[PDB]
Amino acid sequence: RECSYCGKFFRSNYYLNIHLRTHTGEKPYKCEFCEYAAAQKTSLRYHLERHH
Amino acid sequence: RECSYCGKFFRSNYYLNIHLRTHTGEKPYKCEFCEYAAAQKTSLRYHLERHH
DNA sequence: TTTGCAGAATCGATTCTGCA
DNA sequence: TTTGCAGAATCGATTCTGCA
Ligand SMILES: [Zn+2]
Ligand SMILES: [Zn+2]
Ligand SMILES: [Zn+2]
Ligand SMILES: [Zn+2]
Repeated sequence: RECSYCGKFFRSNYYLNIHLRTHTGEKPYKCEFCEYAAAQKTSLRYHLERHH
Repeated sequence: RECSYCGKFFRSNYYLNIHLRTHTGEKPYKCEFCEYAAAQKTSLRYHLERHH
């Protein structure tokens, strides 16, 4: 439950898994319209709303 | 007192002059450290504080 | 009728939390 | 003990406002 990079602590493994993407670079949420990509749903949800 | 581009209205000519930079591209406030540049003082003040 | 500073509000975009 | 959604809080960076 600890980001081995930034040292912050996170309520679950699930989320840690996710939180790591932002160090690792993994961005699995792909935009159906442009090549913008996202490590977390909320961000794609935002991008979709604001640009599409 | 009206931005001829976005149509917003601005309390003075002074500021309009400034506000236009962000359409025109003029960025006259130069960073003494990197090539980052700014149309408004506050922004350079921020950049300076946070990155230098 | 104009110049200015120093901070507020806002914006785009992200990560974290409440609740389920 | 784990998955998830939908929104909060935060972040970096900018433009606008209060006050002088
Ligand atoms: Zn981390
Ligand atoms: Zn897109
Ligand atoms: Zn304008
Ligand atoms: Zn700089």
